Amino acid sequence: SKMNVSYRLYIKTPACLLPLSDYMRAQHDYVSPSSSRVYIKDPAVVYTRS
Amino acid sequence: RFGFRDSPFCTSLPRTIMGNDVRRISYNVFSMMEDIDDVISEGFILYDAY
Repeated sequence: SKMNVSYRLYIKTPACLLPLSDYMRAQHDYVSPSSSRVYIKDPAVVYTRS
Repeated sequence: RFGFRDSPFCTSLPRTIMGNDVRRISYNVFSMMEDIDDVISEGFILYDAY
């Protein structure tokens, strides 16, 4: 590395990478709605009896 | 006069029953009623129809 390599290229550290010691920064929360909910597939009919 | 058992005929529909005027509901209003179970407990007169 010290002898044979001539030129080197540097970029800012990508935010994708995360050290193993910082694993708790990857903990995230997702909310799934209740399973008791029922979703309606039928239209609403409008009527009157005068 | 005719000696009928539980005669369904009256000389004229009562103006008052037990000291209070009988409720009168038109047929169109009665058709759209969703609280009919409470109304029929007291009794009413259906009109505005043939």
